[PDB]
Amino acid sequence: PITKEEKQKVIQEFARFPGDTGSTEVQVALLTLRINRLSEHLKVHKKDHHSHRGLLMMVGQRRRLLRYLQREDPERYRALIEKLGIRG
Amino acid sequence: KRQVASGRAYIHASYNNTIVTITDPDGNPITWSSGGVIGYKGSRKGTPYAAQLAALDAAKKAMAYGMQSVDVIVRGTGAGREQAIRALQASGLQVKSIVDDTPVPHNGCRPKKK
Amino acid sequence: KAKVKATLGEFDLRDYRNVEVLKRFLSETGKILPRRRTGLSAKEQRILAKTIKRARILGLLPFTEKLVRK
Amino acid sequence: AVKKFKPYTPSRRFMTVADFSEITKTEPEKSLVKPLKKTGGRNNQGRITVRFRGGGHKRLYRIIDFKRWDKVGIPAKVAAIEYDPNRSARIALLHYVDGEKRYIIAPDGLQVGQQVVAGPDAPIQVGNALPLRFIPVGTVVHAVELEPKKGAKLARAAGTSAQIQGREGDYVILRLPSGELRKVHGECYATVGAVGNADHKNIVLGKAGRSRWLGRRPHVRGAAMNPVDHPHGGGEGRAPRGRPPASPWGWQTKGLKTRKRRKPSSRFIIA
Amino acid sequence: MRRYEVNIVLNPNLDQSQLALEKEIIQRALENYGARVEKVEELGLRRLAYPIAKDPQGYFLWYQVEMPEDRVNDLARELRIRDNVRRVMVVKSQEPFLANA
RNA sequence: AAAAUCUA
RNA sequence: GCGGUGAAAUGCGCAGAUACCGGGAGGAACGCCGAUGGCGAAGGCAGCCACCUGGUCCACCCGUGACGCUGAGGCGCGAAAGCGUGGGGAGCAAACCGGAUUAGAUACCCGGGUAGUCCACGCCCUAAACGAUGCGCGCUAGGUCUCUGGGUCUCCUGGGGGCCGAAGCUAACGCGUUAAGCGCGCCGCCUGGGGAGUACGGCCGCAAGGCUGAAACUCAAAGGAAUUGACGGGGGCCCGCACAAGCGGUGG
Ligand SMILES: [Mg+2]
Ligand SMILES: [Mg+2]
Ligand SMILES: [Mg+2]
Ligand SMILES: [Mg+2]
Ligand SMILES: [Mg+2]
Ligand SMILES: [Mg+2]
Ligand SMILES: [Mg+2]
Ligand SMILES: [Mg+2]
Ligand SMILES: [Mg+2]
Ligand SMILES: [Mg+2]
Ligand SMILES: [Mg+2]
Ligand SMILES: [Mg+2]
Ligand SMILES: [Mg+2]
Ligand SMILES: [Mg+2]
Ligand SMILES: [Mg+2]
Ligand SMILES: [Mg+2]
Ligand SMILES: [Mg+2]
Ligand SMILES: [Mg+2]
Ligand SMILES: [Mg+2]
Ligand SMILES: [Mg+2]
Ligand SMILES: [Mg+2]
Ligand SMILES: [Mg+2]
Ligand SMILES: [Mg+2]
Ligand SMILES: [Mg+2]
Ligand SMILES: [Mg+2]
Ligand SMILES: [Mg+2]
Ligand SMILES: [Mg+2]
Ligand SMILES: [Mg+2]
Ligand SMILES: [Mg+2]
Ligand SMILES: [Mg+2]
Ligand SMILES: [Mg+2]
Ligand SMILES: [Mg+2]
Ligand SMILES: [Mg+2]
Ligand SMILES: [Mg+2]
Ligand SMILES: [Mg+2]
Ligand SMILES: [Mg+2]
Ligand SMILES: [Mg+2]
Ligand SMILES: [Mg+2]
Ligand SMILES: [Mg+2]
Ligand SMILES: [Mg+2]
Ligand SMILES: [Mg+2]
Ligand SMILES: [Mg+2]
Ligand SMILES: [Mg+2]
Ligand SMILES: [Mg+2]
Ligand SMILES: [Mg+2]
Ligand SMILES: [Mg+2]
Ligand SMILES: [Mg+2]
Ligand SMILES: [Mg+2]
Ligand SMILES: [Mg+2]
Ligand SMILES: [Mg+2]
Ligand SMILES: [Mg+2]
Ligand SMILES: [Mg+2]
Ligand SMILES: [Mg+2]
Ligand SMILES: [Mg+2]
Ligand SMILES: [Mg+2]
Ligand SMILES: [Mg+2]
Ligand SMILES: [Mg+2]
Ligand SMILES: [Mg+2]
Ligand SMILES: [Mg+2]
Ligand SMILES: [Mg+2]
Ligand SMILES: [Mg+2]
Ligand SMILES: [Mg+2]
Ligand SMILES: [Mg+2]
Ligand SMILES: [Mg+2]
Ligand SMILES: [Mg+2]
Ligand SMILES: [Mg+2]
Ligand SMILES: [Mg+2]
Ligand SMILES: [Mg+2]
Ligand SMILES: [Mg+2]
Ligand SMILES: [Mg+2]
Ligand SMILES: [Mg+2]
Ligand SMILES: [Mg+2]
Ligand SMILES: [Mg+2]
Ligand SMILES: [Mg+2]
Ligand SMILES: [Mg+2]
Ligand SMILES: [Mg+2]
Ligand SMILES: [Mg+2]
Ligand SMILES: [Mg+2]
Ligand SMILES: [Mg+2]
Ligand SMILES: [Mg+2]
Ligand SMILES: [Mg+2]
Ligand SMILES: [Mg+2]
Repeated sequence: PITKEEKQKVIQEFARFPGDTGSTEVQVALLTLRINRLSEHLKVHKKDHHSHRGLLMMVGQRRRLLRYLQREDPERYRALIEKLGIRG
Repeated sequence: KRQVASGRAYIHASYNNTIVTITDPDGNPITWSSGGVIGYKGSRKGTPYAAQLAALDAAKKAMAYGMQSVDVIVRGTGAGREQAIRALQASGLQVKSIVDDTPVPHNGCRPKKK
Repeated sequence: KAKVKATLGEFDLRDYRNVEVLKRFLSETGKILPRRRTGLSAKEQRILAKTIKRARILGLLPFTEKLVRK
Repeated sequence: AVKKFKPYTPSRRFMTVADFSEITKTEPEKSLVKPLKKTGGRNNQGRITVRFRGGGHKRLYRIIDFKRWDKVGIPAKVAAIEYDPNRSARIALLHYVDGEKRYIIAPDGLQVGQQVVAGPDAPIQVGNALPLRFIPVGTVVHAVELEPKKGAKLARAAGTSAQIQGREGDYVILRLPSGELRKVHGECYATVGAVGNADHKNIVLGKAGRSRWLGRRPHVRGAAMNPVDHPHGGGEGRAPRGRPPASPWGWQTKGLKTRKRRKPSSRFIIA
Repeated sequence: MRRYEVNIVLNPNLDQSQLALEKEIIQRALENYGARVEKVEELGLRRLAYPIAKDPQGYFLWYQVEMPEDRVNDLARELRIRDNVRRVMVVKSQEPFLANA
């Protein structure tokens, strides 16, 4: 799977302060990594579909998080979407 | 082929007929028998009494080659499964040992209509 | 008659080469003996059998041996 | 797979053509000692010996190394994958580090810039080539020889392949593209893998002219002719066969083994 | 990097020279695909249950290496290439579970 | 292996 | 002689079959573990190995701070059978041929046997797609069996799988902390039987055919559970010159 070190390299970057292991953007990026890796996984395992369901659910979850973030404050959203490169 | 004291005896015991055969210790048969060699025809070939007569005839043929001892091996669950053994008891041949070796699949070949 | 577990003390059930331990589980037929006769737990019985199959592949354990006199 | 065409014209709604993706970019063939002139529509006496050949389109014959063993141990770089108007298969320009460039029939799944070699020492792996008695039994193979030191002649067409079933003395057993089983000498060289352009078969010529481009002339039915010119030449109102269907020269077409019986090579075949 | 136990059975009827000969090839493949060896053990000749390659006996090896998770497939394939090599079985190592505590 | 049917 | 069946025949076998041994080819499927068992949203999923990957649960009491639920259309999955292109083909087996049974037998039984069953990619998208029970949360007795996780463990505490059953509900049957109980939120859907999932329109599909979906008309019923009885080539116990064993009769 993904490496713990690789996880920390993300958590440290997206945290608003050290120890923020659960923030909105934190979870969004955290999920986005798995969305990307899983997406690439499907790019060679077209037959697999349950994993693909998991992908759909992950994308959905991320989109809900983006819902709350965009609704609360559009500026932090403005930064996060730009740093994760989504919506297009 | 030739004449030997020790040997083996196979029992092919199906439902519609039970047949048997004697063989050298290696695997190559000496002589054989069935319900048909007793003249019986049809379900009469699967009859346990017919298996008795078949085993007795097979033993009678084996004794001509000088056979005395034989390791026995059985297959199938026909209505004459045990009678082969029973006839081979007082056949005049040394029973020596009895072994089951019914071929059975680990689920692979799809069965017939039944 | 006899429960299989009581025969031996503590041992590795994941180990797939201790043939002297694993052999006492297949009877005079090679049949993977039922849990009600070996007297094991589910978690134990499962990985036991799973390592058993492994041991079968290596040529260590027999797949099916011919039954004796009957 | 194959490229297709929108029906902006009839006889084109079906016409398909292979995607030349595997070709590395090269219109110019290796203009070194590889191209060569080519011709012929009928035998040396001006008579025809094969019906319906002609027209066609000009072709430079690509000289191929079918006898790849004269450079034992010498490796080479898969320089290119080229087209060849003389065979179903694609070809491959390899640069031997010796300096000599040559051609080889392009095997399936052959990356450009691959390591490739020819010798009994060779790693059993796609592209390489070696004596049959060295290839592990049960392996794909193509461009196999026949008699040792006489060049490859078995399985040279697109998608073609043969499998090794077992060894026996100084001979080995092959399952040919015709499904035929056969003994072939152990010393015969052969290249490991399967021939590329597997998607060849799926092409549709689409229209008439496409045949002509390949040189294939129009083929007239025997039953369309006259009794002089052909057996079936009854012709009288789309008449049925005059019994039984047979060639313009006499021999019956459907079911008639033409292989000579007491051929010595018969002692090496099976089915 | 993952802990792996590797079991390899080989031809029971051949000289010691061919034995070490093939062992060498195993070592080669191992180092070639990044298999850093550890507690290796040579179980030696043993009597098999069913006849493998029409032979009731079989020689045994038992490596225990660590390597990147991927090529551990391909490595096995390399071991398959040699004809004299009979059985091959790589197993992902696990904690020795306890029975009859 | 055999027992097909029974006007309103 | 085999094979086969209720008994047989067709079939195969002195051109040497069946049964037995050794050598080899190829395909499909996973015995024992194995279970009232486990997983998944459904369809479904079983030899073992490795890689890749989803969902799920326990502990710590760490982080975010109502970010939740449902969800028309849209989008993806979707057994078997069937369709396309190219493979594969042992076993099984529609269709078809033969044998028997029969008044007939285009069947049940038997001997042969092709698509198909298998892999690659693509289409079809229905089902007794069944718990015939939409989803989410909460409150409402206990007993027992089992899968799994934690904790010093004949006990305590989470998460699934079955039976009996408090209250209560139900037309009865039966459900009942895995509600059909008491409540809320939201989607889907029903309005007598036949006509009919038919017709026309529209959309989809290579075709087969699928999604929406009527009316004229006709009937005075259709239907649900339960009671009673008769009835069964249903079961269990049991009886009578009913059979059997036996003596003489008519039918001539
Ligand atoms: Mg939302
Ligand atoms: Mg755009
Ligand atoms: Mg019979
Ligand atoms: Mg019978
Ligand atoms: Mg009988
Ligand atoms: Mg047999
Ligand atoms: Mg058989
Ligand atoms: Mg059959
Ligand atoms: Mg020149
Ligand atoms: Mg020139
Ligand atoms: Mg001339
Ligand atoms: Mg000339
Ligand atoms: Mg001239
Ligand atoms: Mg010209
Ligand atoms: Mg270059
Ligand atoms: Mg192979
Ligand atoms: Mg031509
Ligand atoms: Mg032509
Ligand atoms: Mg002429
Ligand atoms: Mg003329
Ligand atoms: Mg004519
Ligand atoms: Mg004419
Ligand atoms: Mg004639
Ligand atoms: Mg022929
Ligand atoms: Mg001729
Ligand atoms: Mg000739
Ligand atoms: Mg651990
Ligand atoms: Mg009638
Ligand atoms: Mg009637
Ligand atoms: Mg009536
Ligand atoms: Mg009437
Ligand atoms: Mg006939
Ligand atoms: Mg024979
Ligand atoms: Mg054999
Ligand atoms: Mg033997
Ligand atoms: Mg295979
Ligand atoms: Mg569900
Ligand atoms: Mg749910
Ligand atoms: Mg997981
Ligand atoms: Mg939802
Ligand atoms: Mg189907
Ligand atoms: Mg059709
Ligand atoms: Mg018939
Ligand atoms: Mg009748
Ligand atoms: Mg008839
Ligand atoms: Mg009549
Ligand atoms: Mg008739
Ligand atoms: Mg017909
Ligand atoms: Mg649907
Ligand atoms: Mg329904
Ligand atoms: Mg209904
Ligand atoms: Mg309880
Ligand atoms: Mg515990
Ligand atoms: Mg605790
Ligand atoms: Mg409790
Ligand atoms: Mg608690
Ligand atoms: Mg706790
Ligand atoms: Mg518990
Ligand atoms: Mg219940
Ligand atoms: Mg119930
Ligand atoms: Mg109940
Ligand atoms: Mg009460
Ligand atoms: Mg009340
Ligand atoms: Mg309860
Ligand atoms: Mg109505
Ligand atoms: Mg009606
Ligand atoms: Mg209606
Ligand atoms: Mg319809
Ligand atoms: Mg219509
Ligand atoms: Mg209209
Ligand atoms: Mg319209
Ligand atoms: Mg139809
Ligand atoms: Mg229909
Ligand atoms: Mg209406
Ligand atoms: Mg209307
Ligand atoms: Mg009723
Ligand atoms: Mg009487
Ligand atoms: Mg009397
Ligand atoms: Mg009288
Ligand atoms: Mg009288
Ligand atoms: Mg009278
Ligand atoms: Mg009278």
